[PDB]
Amino acid sequence: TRGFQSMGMYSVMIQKVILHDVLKFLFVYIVFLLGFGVALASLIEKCSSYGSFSDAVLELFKLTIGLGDLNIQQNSKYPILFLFLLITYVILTFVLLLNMLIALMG
Amino acid sequence: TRGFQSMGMYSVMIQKVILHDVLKFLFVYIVFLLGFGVALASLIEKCSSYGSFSDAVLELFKLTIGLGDLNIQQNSKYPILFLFLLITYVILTFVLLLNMLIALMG
Repeated sequence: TRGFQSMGMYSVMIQKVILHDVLKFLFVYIVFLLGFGVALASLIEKCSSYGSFSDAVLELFKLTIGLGDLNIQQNSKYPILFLFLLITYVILTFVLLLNMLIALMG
Repeated sequence: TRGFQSMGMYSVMIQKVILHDVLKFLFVYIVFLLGFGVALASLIEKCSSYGSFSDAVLELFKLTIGLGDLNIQQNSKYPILFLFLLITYVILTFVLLLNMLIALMG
């Protein structure tokens, strides 16, 4: 699609946005993902849903893209603290960081 | 990340947006959240889902971030009024207020 005129300007924007904004945003966002993934997988009392570190980050990525669930009834010792960490993560990335990325991409 | 050049301008934007826009938006949005939380938890006839004030605001925050459900079949006395309040809340915050915040953050 570099042959036409109204398509090369759409095929170079992928390269510009990937090399400038999305990589920088992921280099920031991986820190929040790892921190809240360990912080949620630590306090789960063993037998549920937030099993290990290779599952809590999947649940958090679904929560960031807008899938999944946000159920309070988990097998934790402090469900108020668990809900507070989940609300802090959703406020930090679903509202602040992703829309700041959208403004920078604009 | 203040050491580099293309990262300090990404680490100061979090401070600017948090101190200018997100705090102001939450100071407005908490009023709508409290008002519709009491207005929905008041008219639920006791035995469901909209149990108390500490659960209706959880359901409304899930409805604002785009999770949850919007089922009409609730244990209310006026389901038309309940659905009208829910549609008014979704129109007020999911379409108007959050996208106005996005424009101001841009």
